Amino acid sequence: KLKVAVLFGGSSEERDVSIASGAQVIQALRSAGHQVLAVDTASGLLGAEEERRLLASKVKEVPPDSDSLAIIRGVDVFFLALHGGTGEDGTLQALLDAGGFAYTGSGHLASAMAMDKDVAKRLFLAAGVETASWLMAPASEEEVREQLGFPLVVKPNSQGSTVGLSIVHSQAELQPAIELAGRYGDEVMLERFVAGREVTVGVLDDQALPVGEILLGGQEVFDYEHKYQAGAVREVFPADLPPAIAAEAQRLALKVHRALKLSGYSRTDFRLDEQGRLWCLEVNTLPGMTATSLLPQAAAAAGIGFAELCERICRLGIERC
Amino acid sequence: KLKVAVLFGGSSEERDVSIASGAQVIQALRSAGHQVLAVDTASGLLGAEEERRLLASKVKEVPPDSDSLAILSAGELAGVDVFFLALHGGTGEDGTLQALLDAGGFAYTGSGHLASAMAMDKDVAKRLFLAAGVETASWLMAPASEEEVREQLGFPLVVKPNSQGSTVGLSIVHSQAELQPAIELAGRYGDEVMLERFVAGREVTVGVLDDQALPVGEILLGGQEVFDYEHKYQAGAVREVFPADLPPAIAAEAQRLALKVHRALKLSGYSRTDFRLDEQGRLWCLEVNTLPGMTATSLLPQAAAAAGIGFAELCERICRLGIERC
Ligand SMILES: Nc1ncnc2c1ncn2[C@@H]1O[C@H](COP(=O)(O)OP(=O)(O)OP(=O)(O)O)[C@@H](O)[C@H]1O
Ligand SMILES: Nc1ncnc2c1ncn2[C@@H]1O[C@H](COP(=O)(O)OP(=O)(O)OP(=O)(O)O)[C@@H](O)[C@H]1O
Ligand SMILES: [Mg+2]
Ligand SMILES: [Mg+2]
Ligand SMILES: [Mg+2]
Ligand SMILES: [Mg+2]
Repeated sequence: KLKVAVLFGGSSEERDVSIASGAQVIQALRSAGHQVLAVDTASGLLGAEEERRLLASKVKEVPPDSDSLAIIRGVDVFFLALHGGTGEDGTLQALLDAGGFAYTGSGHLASAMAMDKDVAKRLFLAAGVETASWLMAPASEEEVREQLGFPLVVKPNSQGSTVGLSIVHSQAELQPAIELAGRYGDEVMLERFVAGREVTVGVLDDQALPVGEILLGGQEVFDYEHKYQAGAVREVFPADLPPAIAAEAQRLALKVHRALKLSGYSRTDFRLDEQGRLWCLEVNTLPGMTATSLLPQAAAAAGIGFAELCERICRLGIERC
Repeated sequence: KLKVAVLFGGSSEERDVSIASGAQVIQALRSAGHQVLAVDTASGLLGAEEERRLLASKVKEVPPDSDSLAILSAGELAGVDVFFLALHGGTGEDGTLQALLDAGGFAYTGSGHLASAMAMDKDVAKRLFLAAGVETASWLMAPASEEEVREQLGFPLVVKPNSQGSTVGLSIVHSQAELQPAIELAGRYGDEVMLERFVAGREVTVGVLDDQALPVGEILLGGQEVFDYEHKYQAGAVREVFPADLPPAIAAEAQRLALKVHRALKLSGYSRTDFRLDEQGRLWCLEVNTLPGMTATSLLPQAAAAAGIGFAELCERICRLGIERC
């Protein structure tokens, strides 16, 4: 049995998602007989009552934002149940490196690269993984019409949970979308919109897990509400895909994981067009672990229960560090 | 005037180079009237006496041995406007220290966490070079089989650590039998090892200061295959010519490519990009350095001087670019 500190919370716009991931991981690791310290990185160690309260606090319909978030802003292994910001972009990983601490997920370079959607997409192309055309703001509206056209997606280069993201259907929607994305980070991506199906591939310990599909119905994007509200969307693992397409999504996800030098586990997101082509959006080094999240379902479809998933992640981190 | 803490020394194999860079920066910023604190990151804050002692230490012909290397906000540092990072290699240059400073809310010089980590990873940097339209020699990462090496790289080839500086750990391999000993050597100096095609020809370098290229420099190697630790840091060991005696279109192309590299890796403040110019006139980008040497024999200060920028002014400008970024 291990002594695990589960770090969660943080000060990114994914703080509420992180609280929920942390609460599931804490409960699972305790159920497997480990000693677990619950650490909200915004405040410190929690006692049993505060910790029972956080296990009951479900993600809300909008992310923490504006003034509310501004106000907030012997262990064998640190389980990083953070998402976004310094917890995911390599900053915390470097700090733990410097202190000689073992932790879960990817190292500091890998985490920084995966968080920079632009850089990651250059690396996807270098690894033979197809990805949609993109520009970084500022781009003249002339350059946008010339290279991407509409519809397109505007998104922060380094968010999660669909924070700051808009579909832009015409020139008049473009500036407001860029302004919105710029409230959530310093770089902003404009990316060709890929119509089609929403697919995702988890990786654990350099093996692909069963592909999952998110059934969006009429929605163009998979948004914060549908990601985290129980029952909001049907998510199917293994996805109802032709075997060759599912195999190709798994092959591509492992190529991405290796190209970015990731460790432990990851989750890669794709859009699948009606012509059968997969377009890689991004990869996540600290994917969500909430009760609605995608990676636990991929693991369960592989025959890996949630406590075992958490334990295996811990051991992979110890082995790496 | 600024209050600057110059961080130097460290624990990488480039420690002696960093002591010399830090001594240069300290004296230059003092000439310009700033208040300068000298911090050896391996020990702590230095006094006037040990400044003279430690800082006068000269780079030797060989780097420190493994055994010797294995051997902020506090008091005086209150009110520091910027940390001038006079470190080279290791955690000082690979993004680790930059992330620590980010977490503490401190301003510092050079590039940020991601940019520094990428530029240090020679492999990743070269993938980005190609993505930006910057030519770079073919490479494999160890292990590579005899067939892979023979088919894709050929001999001679270069073996080097993926993340060193100062030509530490690097060998020219002339035949298959030399390959394993070179990989083992490079693996004493980091975790990944690159096998890169050898580019015969001339040795060229381009400094960048805040999104402008500086005059190109050439290092005249004589018969030597590579520019090594001894010849980098012993005064007058090689001639270094700024501006280089190159056809102007070749020098202009080297500057264009260096700026593309600097922008592609999201660097800030300054950098120095190294190229080999092959015998057919084509430039091959080796790497970019986010914390290039600043010693009295170093390349970046000479490129700045050729641009009309004295060393104290260069150091001040770097401080202000770091403060602006942070
Ligand atoms: N180019 C695109 N084409 C179509 N849909 C897109 C595109 N980019 C993003 N989306 C939609 O927006 C959602 C979020 O985008 P993306 O995965 O890039 O960002 P994220 O906020 O980092 O996601 P996560 O919550 O997985 O961290 C996607 O799941 C998809 O529904
Ligand atoms: N592929 C190559 N072909 C020819 N010479 C090479 C090649 N790679 C490296 N060299 C030689 O080795 C030297 C050091 O290589 P490189 O610049 O890649 O490493 P470094 O140790 O990071 O250097 P620096 O001291 O600039 O940090 C070069 O200046 C060059 O003389
Ligand atoms: Mg994401
Ligand atoms: Mg996603
Ligand atoms: Mg170098
Ligand atoms: Mg070099």
